[PDB]
Amino acid sequence: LSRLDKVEAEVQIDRLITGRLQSLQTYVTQQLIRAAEIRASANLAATKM
Amino acid sequence: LSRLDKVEAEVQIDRLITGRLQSLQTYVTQQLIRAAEIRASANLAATKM
Amino acid sequence: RFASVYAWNRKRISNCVADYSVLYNSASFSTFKCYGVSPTKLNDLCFTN
Amino acid sequence: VYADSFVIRGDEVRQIAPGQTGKIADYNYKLPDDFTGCVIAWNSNNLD
Ligand SMILES: *[C@@H]1O[C@H](CO)[C@@H](O[C@@H]2O[C@H](CO)[C@@H](O)[C@H](O)[C@H]2NC(C)=O)[C@H](O)[C@H]1NC(C)=O
Repeated sequence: LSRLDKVEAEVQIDRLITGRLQSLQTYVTQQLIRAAEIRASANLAATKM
Repeated sequence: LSRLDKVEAEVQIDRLITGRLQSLQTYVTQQLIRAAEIRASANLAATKM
Repeated sequence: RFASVYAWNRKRISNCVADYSVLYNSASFSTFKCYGVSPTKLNDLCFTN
Repeated sequence: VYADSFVIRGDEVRQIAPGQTGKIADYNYKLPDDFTGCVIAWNSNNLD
């Protein structure tokens, strides 16, 4: 945004947005899978309690 | 597909395909994670039965 | 005489049929670059203004 | 390797590219939109 004006920048921004959004979808997917693992361990802990 | 001809529309279509398919992959991933949680609840319910 | 570029003459073509093929077929038009619409389909569209 | 040759008036050389439309691309000769190939054009007022 210091280098380029909007009509060119929008392509550059779209590339960063794509990769940053795919980074978050990877994070949030993996945190959901790992949250299911914790909830299994939490139910086991509750049963052992 | 009413406004543009094929050689330009292909670029536009590819962007909608990308976002619609990523929306679906997000959905089906979320339903798989959540189906595993239901099967945990179903196994628990079966054991309680 | 046309307008000078600093004071461009704007005319609303409205409430009228427009065949764009008879435009595009004119051998005069050394440039006919279109955006957001393609010349081959202009006759399939209708526009608010 | 098909070699296809013809003449067109100078500023209409833009029309030839794949996916273009207009007099040449509509009514005389059209490249396929997935063309693999090269377009070679040069001035011929010295001859034609
Ligand atoms: C401007 O005037 C010219 C000349 O009178 C018109 O030329 C006609 O253009 C159409 C469309 O290309 C051709 O089918 C006709 O054969 C042309 N006629 C002649 C005598 O050359 C032109 O129609 C006018 N511009 C517009 C937008 O209508």
